[PDB]
Amino acid sequence: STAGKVIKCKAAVLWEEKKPFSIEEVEVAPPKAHEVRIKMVATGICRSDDHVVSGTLVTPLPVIAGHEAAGIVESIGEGVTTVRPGDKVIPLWTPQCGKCRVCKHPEGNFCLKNDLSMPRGTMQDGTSRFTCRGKPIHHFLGTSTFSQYTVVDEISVAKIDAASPLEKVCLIGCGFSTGYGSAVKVAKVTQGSTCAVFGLGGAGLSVIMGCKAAGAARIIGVDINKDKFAKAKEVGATECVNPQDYKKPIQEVLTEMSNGGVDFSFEVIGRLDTMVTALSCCQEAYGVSVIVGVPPDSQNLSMNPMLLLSGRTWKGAIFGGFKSKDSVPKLVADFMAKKFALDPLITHVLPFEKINEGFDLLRSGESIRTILTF
Amino acid sequence: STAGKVIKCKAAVLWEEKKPFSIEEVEVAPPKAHEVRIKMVATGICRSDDHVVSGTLVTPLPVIAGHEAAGIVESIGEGVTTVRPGDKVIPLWTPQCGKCRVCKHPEGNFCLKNDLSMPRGTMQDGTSRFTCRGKPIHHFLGTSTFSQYTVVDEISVAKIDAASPLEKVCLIGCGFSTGYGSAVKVAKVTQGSTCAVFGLGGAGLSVIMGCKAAGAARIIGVDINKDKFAKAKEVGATECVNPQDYKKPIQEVLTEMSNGGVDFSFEVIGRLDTMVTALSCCQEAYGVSVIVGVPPDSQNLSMNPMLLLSGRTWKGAIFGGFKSKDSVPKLVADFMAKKFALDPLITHVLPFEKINEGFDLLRSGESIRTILTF
Ligand SMILES: NC(=O)c1ccc[n+]([C@@H]2O[C@H](COP(=O)([O-])OP(=O)(O)OC[C@H]3O[C@@H](n4cnc5c(N)ncnc54)[C@H](O)[C@@H]3O)[C@@H](O)[C@H]2O)c1
Ligand SMILES: NC(=O)c1ccc[n+]([C@@H]2O[C@H](COP(=O)([O-])OP(=O)(O)OC[C@H]3O[C@@H](n4cnc5c(N)ncnc54)[C@H](O)[C@@H]3O)[C@@H](O)[C@H]2O)c1
Ligand SMILES: [Zn+2]
Ligand SMILES: [Zn+2]
Ligand SMILES: [Zn+2]
Ligand SMILES: [Zn+2]
Repeated sequence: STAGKVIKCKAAVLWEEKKPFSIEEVEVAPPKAHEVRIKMVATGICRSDDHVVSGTLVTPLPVIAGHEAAGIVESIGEGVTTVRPGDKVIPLWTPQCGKCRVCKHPEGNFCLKNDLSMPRGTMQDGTSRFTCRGKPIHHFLGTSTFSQYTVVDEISVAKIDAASPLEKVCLIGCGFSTGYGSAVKVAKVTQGSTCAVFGLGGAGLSVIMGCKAAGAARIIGVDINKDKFAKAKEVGATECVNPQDYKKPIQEVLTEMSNGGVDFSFEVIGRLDTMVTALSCCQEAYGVSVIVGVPPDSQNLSMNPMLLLSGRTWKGAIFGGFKSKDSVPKLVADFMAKKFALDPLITHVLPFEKINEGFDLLRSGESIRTILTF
Repeated sequence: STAGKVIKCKAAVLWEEKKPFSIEEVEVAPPKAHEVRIKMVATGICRSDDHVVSGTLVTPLPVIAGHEAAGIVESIGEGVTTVRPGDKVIPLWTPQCGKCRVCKHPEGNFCLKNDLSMPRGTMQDGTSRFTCRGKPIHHFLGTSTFSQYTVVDEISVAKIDAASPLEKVCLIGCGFSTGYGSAVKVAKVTQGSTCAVFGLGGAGLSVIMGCKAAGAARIIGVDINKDKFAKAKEVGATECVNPQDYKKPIQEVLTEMSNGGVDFSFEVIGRLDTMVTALSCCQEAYGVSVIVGVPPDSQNLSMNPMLLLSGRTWKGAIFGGFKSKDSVPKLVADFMAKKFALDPLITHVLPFEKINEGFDLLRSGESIRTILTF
């Protein structure tokens, strides 16, 4: 039995930025009260994990990254009431403590117990459960899924369907739910509308999936990598444009295509310039632009306030506006019910050990989602 | 009489930027097809009229500014069906052609026939109806109310209650409807919410009126001129704070005051810094910030997109989001039904002749609204 004892296993540790992960042994302390130790089954490679490697998303190093995954509860600590050993679960990188101001608000989902705004790289109690080479290692967004085992606080774990295919539903841990929720929940795309989606990767395809579900008459995919267009069309994009093909700025191009601006635009890249462009391309009087992309650490964008004064609405969101713990199981349920598909997002599958190759696949632009199996 | 003939009358002409208005005689051509010549009865001095003088709001000079007003139709042109001579009317600086995508949109109001985005300073047909000393003078937002008589396009005029007190209802032409709608229509202030209003002048006090009407439990007024606090509280503010009384940034103070950020914030000054501050002080996960102020010409603001990514909604709005020709008559009716008050905004009432004195009362910080009677 491992319940109550330290577990040695392998994890992909990031020691320095812009360096390959180090698959080596780590010691995982047993779960304290209201914490859960999960045996990871599958984890997806989201761009945000690479953001950590690149310094785009700053969080304390050395760290065990990963935040989009699914596994099986190994053991629970004292007082845990929502999961039991043997349960299939999805780690919530955006917690749902249910007690804070945001959690009790009918709309807000960015729990104040989150570790995304001011990254500490610890458990809710300010400590770590990871030791490598005798050195304490940092957690990432309280999940740290790039490990055969991880310990998370109770508020950062959701029990899902016992019959859920973990190699697929892991995407509901981030990529899918983010893009999908951004369209249907945050921007609230309407029937007959024209949408523009900047960035046709895992999250952007999910946004297209969200707009299609919402009944958008037009969904224009925007990406500088034309190789991304086929997949986009496949999931709902009615047309795709590459900014590099035009002699004029894309927001102008898009404004002409939509005869005056789109109803809903989405920034799913993570650049300051595309954020402004996405805003500029939605109709000046009633257009809505939603930021999904993670910006470079601490950098400020420059924009003219008249873009807003005319009537535009600009907002951003975390995890697609989904109250994590309530939503994740409902989303897995719907997937089981064939309400939406995850297959189109999965382009590569690799064993955990091949984690480094997976990030090269992302970086080459060859992939959308590579799922890592433990 | 005057009908179908050229009328000679007094108007306040701004020949150059940063100059007092020149009260002289001008010639008002008769209305053309679908135009209306209106005899002005009362016009409110709005801060935007001063923006023109200061160059903050660029529009072709020389010109007859003025947009917040009420008058009586003197004669209508061939094809006018909405108003008739003797009708009490209110000119609309944001028209409602009723045929463009925006007017047809359930939530759009910034009509595509507007002259604010790219000021021409002409009638819808590209020409002027004003002549002064043999020289053609520009129109302002298609209204030009600083004249005893003016000619506006039918789409820029609304018929109002015949028993309307024109010297009060003229505020419905701008300041009041703007602030009121911003709060109840655009921001959509919820019952029991905490609001923060930056700028306590005529538009700001109206934002407060709307917030209170919307049920806001807490309404914090913010202004660097403490003299503005008495009236703000009179109209609804629960507390007022002067930024310069604090050693630390006001968004900090407001965040501490609202225990994490306010629900709704409003920028009603016209500064890039207070626009970012306003957004920053509303709760990060579900706060809504509305820009009401007109920023200085051609300047960009700088902000960190994380403010939005966390969940904040940032909007802006022209004329309080009200479809002009539809709402103005409705608002007047409600005023007549004692649904809201206009007297709190009226601090000075001067003759048209004293136009410059009123601008001086505004500039000095002494007035909220000065109504000029012709
Ligand atoms: N808010 C959240 O909760 C949240 C969640 C998931 C992902 N994200 C962020 O969204 C972004 C994308 O995630 P992904 O996994 O879908 O990424 P990805 O790398 O798979 O996709 C980014 C895409 O944008 C394209 N692109 C790059 N520069 C472009 C440009 N200048 N113009 C047009 N297209 C351009 C790339 O070719 C690529 O197809 C990342 O920044 C990620 O951190 C945010
Ligand atoms: N969007 C629209 O349709 C619309 C309509 C009407 C007015 N406006 C704009 O709203 C703004 C305000 O108009 P108003 O008529 O109420 O004018 P106003 O000048 O009477 O009110 C401005 C107030 O803000 C205060 N202020 C200035 N700097 C400040 C600072 N740094 N911090 C805090 N407070 C400060 C002033 O003391 C004053 O009370 C202007 O830019 C005006 O052009 C926009
Ligand atoms: Zn992610
Ligand atoms: Zn919470
Ligand atoms: Zn119109
Ligand atoms: Zn005004």
